[PDB]
Amino acid sequence: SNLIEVFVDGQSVMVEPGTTVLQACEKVGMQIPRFCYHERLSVAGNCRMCLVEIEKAPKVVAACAMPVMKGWNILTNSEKTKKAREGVMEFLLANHPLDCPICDQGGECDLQDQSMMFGSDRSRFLEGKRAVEDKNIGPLVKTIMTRCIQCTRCIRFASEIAGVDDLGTTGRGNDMQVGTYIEKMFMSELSGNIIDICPVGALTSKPYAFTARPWETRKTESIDVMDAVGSNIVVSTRTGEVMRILPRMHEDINEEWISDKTR
Amino acid sequence: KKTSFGSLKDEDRIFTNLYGRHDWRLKGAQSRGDWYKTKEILLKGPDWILGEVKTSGLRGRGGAGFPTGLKWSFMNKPSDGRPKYLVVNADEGEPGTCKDREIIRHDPHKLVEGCLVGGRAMGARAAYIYIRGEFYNEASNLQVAIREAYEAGLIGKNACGSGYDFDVFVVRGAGAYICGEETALIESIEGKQGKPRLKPPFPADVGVFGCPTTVANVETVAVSPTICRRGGAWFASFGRERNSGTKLFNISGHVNNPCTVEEEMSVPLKELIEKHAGGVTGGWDNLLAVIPGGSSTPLIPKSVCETVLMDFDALIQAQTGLGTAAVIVMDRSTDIVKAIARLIEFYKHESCGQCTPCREGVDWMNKVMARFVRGDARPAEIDSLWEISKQIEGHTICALGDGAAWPVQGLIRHFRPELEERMQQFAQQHQ
Amino acid sequence: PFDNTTYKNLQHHDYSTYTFLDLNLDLSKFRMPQPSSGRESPRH
Amino acid sequence: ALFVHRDTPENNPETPFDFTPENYKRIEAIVKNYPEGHKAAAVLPVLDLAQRQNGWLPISAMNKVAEILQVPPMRVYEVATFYTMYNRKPVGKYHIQVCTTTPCMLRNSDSILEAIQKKLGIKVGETTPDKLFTLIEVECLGACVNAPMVQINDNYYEDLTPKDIEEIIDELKAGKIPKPGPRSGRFSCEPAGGLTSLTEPPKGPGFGVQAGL
Ligand SMILES: Cc1cc2nc3c(=O)[nH]c(=O)nc-3n(C[C@H](O)[C@H](O)[C@H](O)COP(=O)(O)O)c2cc1C
Ligand code: SF4
Ligand code: SF4
Ligand code: SF4
Ligand code: FES
Ligand code: FES
Ligand SMILES: [K+]
Repeated sequence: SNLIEVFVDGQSVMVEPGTTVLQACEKVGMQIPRFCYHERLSVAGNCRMCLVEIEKAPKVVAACAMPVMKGWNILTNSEKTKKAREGVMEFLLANHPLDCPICDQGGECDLQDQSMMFGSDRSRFLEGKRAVEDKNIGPLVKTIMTRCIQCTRCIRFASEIAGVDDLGTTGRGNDMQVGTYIEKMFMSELSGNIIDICPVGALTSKPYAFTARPWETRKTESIDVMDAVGSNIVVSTRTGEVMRILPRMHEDINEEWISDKTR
Repeated sequence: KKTSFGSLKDEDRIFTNLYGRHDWRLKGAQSRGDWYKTKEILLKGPDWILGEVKTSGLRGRGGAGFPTGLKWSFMNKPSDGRPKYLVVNADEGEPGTCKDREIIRHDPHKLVEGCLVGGRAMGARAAYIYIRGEFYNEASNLQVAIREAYEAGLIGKNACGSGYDFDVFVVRGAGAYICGEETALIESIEGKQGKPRLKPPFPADVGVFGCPTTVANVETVAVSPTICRRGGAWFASFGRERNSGTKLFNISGHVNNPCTVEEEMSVPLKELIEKHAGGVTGGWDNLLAVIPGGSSTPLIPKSVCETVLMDFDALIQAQTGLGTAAVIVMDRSTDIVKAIARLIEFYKHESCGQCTPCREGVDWMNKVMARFVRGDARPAEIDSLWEISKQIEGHTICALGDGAAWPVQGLIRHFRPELEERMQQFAQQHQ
Repeated sequence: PFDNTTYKNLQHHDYSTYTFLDLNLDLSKFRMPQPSSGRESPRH
Repeated sequence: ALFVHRDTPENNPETPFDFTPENYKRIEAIVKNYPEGHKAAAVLPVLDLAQRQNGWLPISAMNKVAEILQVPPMRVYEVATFYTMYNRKPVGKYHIQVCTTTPCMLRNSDSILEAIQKKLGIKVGETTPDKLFTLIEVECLGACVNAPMVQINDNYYEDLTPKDIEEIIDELKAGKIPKPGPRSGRFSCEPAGGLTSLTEPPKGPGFGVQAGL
């Protein structure tokens, strides 16, 4: 009744009002790149990887945050769009550390993969990089914060999902740092989930550290028995051994989270 | 029509205590024509006031230059149950800009009256004046001026006797240029890091405390009572069409007599410097470049400065902008690359860090510009720096990112031979 | 007598550390009652 | 210049801080400036008040503000480390702040920096052994037409020369209060050597008012 017509690369699609440009693209099976946007977290709009051209609009818009307008044509693959992604990826990687061989994210990293699909294939950055001190937040999550890309997913998850207002940003500018400021442990029953939603190897599982690589694991979709919720899980194994536990999306049970005992 | 502009007369100057030579407290302000027939203005209704502002042609004096009557009329709508507010932007952080400082401390009652008149136009119940924390003495002048108005019945309950309740709160900043950005200012009032918001929603829908808000510059609001008294047509008789009224100018840098002065819009840049600032240091022929509208605007070389006018449309054609109208003058003794490198260093220290192209890009531009100052680079890097600035521009959340790119582009656009020469000197020295 | 030769903004030479907040405290008796969002805070 | 806190003997959650009764009344007025349900808006002014009473912000002071306003301590830490006017290390009795952005740089603010460093025997970012003066560079202070200028505590001192700044430091060491403002001929921002505008008597009430009011 109140659905409005929008176009994704000229293909009409009917969407409810309030739907964002990113959600409109999803309806035609196009996944806009993203780093800060998580569909279960509050909208942030700070990574700028989702910038997309609207036909006849001279300014690219943040797809994750911009509501669609009737008759808008979203050019998900225009040169204007592709150049925006390349520029943002170049900034994201300017100070990122050359850590892939020693970084646990390697092989299942959104920064690696989107650099492959949407970024340039080389660097023109001729300066020294930023280096950040790591911060101890407990025995479950290891922090290598020089890898952080300041997406604030962890802050929003801790505040909104876990109900713990302990994570934040200190300083400002290029020196802005995610952390707790003081020496504090993020020991919530849902804390381990921030490993999953951190797109990079800034936050990783301490127990899992260094033991495997994503491509060599076998995924057994199973159920958790650590409580009576029955959270859907993926049991990662390799060469006959259990390597780790991951959440499995179930909207009506655990969504995409598991408890730390489950994990 | 009028073809030449400038030579404004004291009879037609809005800010008559610009230099603090007269009493700044209520008694002086009244004798100079402030608070006169404020009740009549308020009882003529918002639609009349917005029409006066609409017809005056007033454009935002904070930097963006958006037409004011149109912008203020977004608040002209029925209330949905939330309070409505007018936030006054007294952050005054743009390097080269100090015009708002003189209004606040020497003509505070014009601002306080402007708050009430503009607040009535929008239907707001109060005004928060966000003044940078480094202006402690000016902020104390304003609170003194606000106390007098409360004690005279000019604000508060039944303000001026119009049956309209209006409060004027002063809230101080704590050191951040980014809190001059409209939405970053709002987050600062709410007690957060001064990080801008994405738009939509626009502040007129969801602003301070989540309520309909209009952010207006101090100068934009301070002239509003006078436009209502003397009429929009009187204000529109000044400056080129679409570039109406009288503007405050700050001439700083390499002039003989740096000063703040009120001059008609569309005055020539050359006349403005010679007439009021005493001319460029070492003679007009000793001029190298001018930053015409604050650090965020690209510079222009002497050749353009010869004939350019000072208004929004004239300076856009010279590939720059009027900005805050802060004129920074550089004579031929200036190390131009060093001067622009220092501004990029400023944006580096002021970036809120929220969004990727500015958090990483501006710091990258700063590191490159530092090497350009010494010539420790290669000519191919100049085109790389131009491309990098274009990746920041138009891709960031707020316009600080654009404001960091534009100075770099201006330097490359007009002084590329200077950049290459410096690299030639560095290369041949280490050769 | 009209005198355009003397600076008349010399009060701030005598302002101190609490002048701004003392004035804010003084103004508190003039303000309209604040509006309410209906809860103590967003965390309630 | 670090944005992490490490507890030390003179800066830990047990460091004694608390507002005086006089400041608790000022805090009440600050909170009344904002709608009920949005008390977090008072974080900046109340944090600044704690620094005015104490001179700087120990972590205990940040926690005290958080407790008073019922705001998570991290949200107070975020504000304290974002805004540059908050001192998270003890500073000197006189915090000299020299503007070095381009408009002040063009008027030889470097000489002002030299004069302060030569006279005080310290470098930018340091404090004197007597803990009287702390010196830092800052960005534009909104007084560019009066460059070169510096801010000491709440006061601006403008149109400076190496001599003028050296005198101000003498006045501060001796315990005197140097009057703020330009140290040249002029009083504020008017052109030197005579006004070029605003020389006529100001017009009185009702001048040029449009018909119909
Ligand atoms: C980084 C940045 C700093 C700004 N600083 C100020 C400022 O100090 N004062 C001001 O009036 N506007 C400033 N602005 C512009 C405001 O965002 C906004 O456009 C303006 O306050 C609106 O008021 P106006 O329409 O009356 O001009 C700044 C913008 C940016 C991007
Ligand atoms: S986070 Fe991704 S891109 Fe960065 S080092 Fe680890 S695997 Fe490589
Ligand atoms: S630690 Fe990870 S999730 Fe948190 S802001 Fe950095 S990149 Fe984002
Ligand atoms: S452009 Fe810079 S100042 Fe503006 S929101 Fe982005 S990071 Fe912050
Ligand atoms: S995904 Fe939209 S800006 Fe990050
Ligand atoms: S550049 Fe120094 S006060 Fe503005
Ligand atoms: K991760």
